[PDB]
Amino acid sequence: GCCSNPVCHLEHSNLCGAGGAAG
Repeated sequence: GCCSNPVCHLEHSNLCGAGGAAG
């Protein structure tokens, strides 16, 4: 989803982490 995107992943760093919502 959004987490798979570097920009979103950076912002949602604590939200997605390194496993949660792998897309």
